[PDB]
Amino acid sequence: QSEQPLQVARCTKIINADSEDPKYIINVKQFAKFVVDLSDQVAPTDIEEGMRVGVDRNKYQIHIPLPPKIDPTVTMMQVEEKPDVTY
Amino acid sequence: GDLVGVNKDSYLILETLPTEYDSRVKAMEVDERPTEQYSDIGGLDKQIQELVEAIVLPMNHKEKFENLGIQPP
Repeated sequence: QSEQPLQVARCTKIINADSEDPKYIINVKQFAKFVVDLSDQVAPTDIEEGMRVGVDRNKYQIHIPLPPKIDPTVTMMQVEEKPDVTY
Repeated sequence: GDLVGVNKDSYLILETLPTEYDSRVKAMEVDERPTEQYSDIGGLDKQIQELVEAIVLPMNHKEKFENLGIQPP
């Protein structure tokens, strides 16, 4: 319930930002591109291009940043455990 | 084919946008920029000339090419 009054944010894929001001330019995914504002809590730097960021759903404004995809085929092979085979 | 701001409600174009250009493509740029000078190499000087001679020159010298009536490779 605490984090029920919290939030969702549709992830987004940044096409790129612009200057003399910010307004970051973005294509979400199943939808499309929106040139939209970014969260107040994130500088104009910690948001490089090609960065799957999270987007205030309705307001459609950068809410928070994130990290990169790796698919579920590369992570499925990271060993987790370890094979008992000493020298 | 020209990016446009369109007020969501209105579909009234607000701003013109720069232009399309693949996030997969942009990764083709070069910020770090190598640091290999030439002396790093060795024995390749024949073509190293050519290497230079096919880009640098034609780039930093396009007025010399026509002054001999040619075209650059």
